[PDB]
Amino acid sequence: GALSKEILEELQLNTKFTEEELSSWYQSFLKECPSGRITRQEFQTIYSKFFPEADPKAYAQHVFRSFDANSDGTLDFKEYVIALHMTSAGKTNQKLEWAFSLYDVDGNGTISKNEVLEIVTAIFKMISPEDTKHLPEDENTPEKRAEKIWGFFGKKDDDKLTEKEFIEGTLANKEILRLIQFEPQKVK
Ligand SMILES: [Ca+2]
Repeated sequence: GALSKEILEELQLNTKFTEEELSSWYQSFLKECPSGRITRQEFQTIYSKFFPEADPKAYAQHVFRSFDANSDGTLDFKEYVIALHMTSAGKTNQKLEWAFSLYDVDGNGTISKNEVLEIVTAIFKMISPEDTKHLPEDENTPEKRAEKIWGFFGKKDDDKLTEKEFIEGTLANKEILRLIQFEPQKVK
């Protein structure tokens, strides 16, 4: 097929390849995935291959789920391309609403204390133990990282974090941005 003028428009406001190039990638994608769909197991394998120093299965599953809040089924080429952009390219502040969808594990519209710990833990496993030693003491375990996040938002244990407030805080408080950071290369 051809990449629809519509998906190209979709992709080019959310990422950066070009129209023709995304078609080129698409034609190759179709050769390898004839149905134009990729399963969660297939998507996980991409992360397994390219993060040999890490244990990225949980992270990849959460990233996959951010495009349905469902684990079964598939992604299409558009979601697959956007997923790779989110994890690996561009600047974080252009990604804040997607970050919210990542952290809202159950997709119920708000973020809970446990959901922060789940995603923080998954991201934490993307970092080698070599790199883990260079992290500051008060931010070197998933529990410390996740509790610092929850405290930066002024939250009690049973509170619910809205998208409005998540965007505000990730924009304003650069310590929050550092702690919620989901691109493995940027978790320094
Ligand atoms: Ca939730």
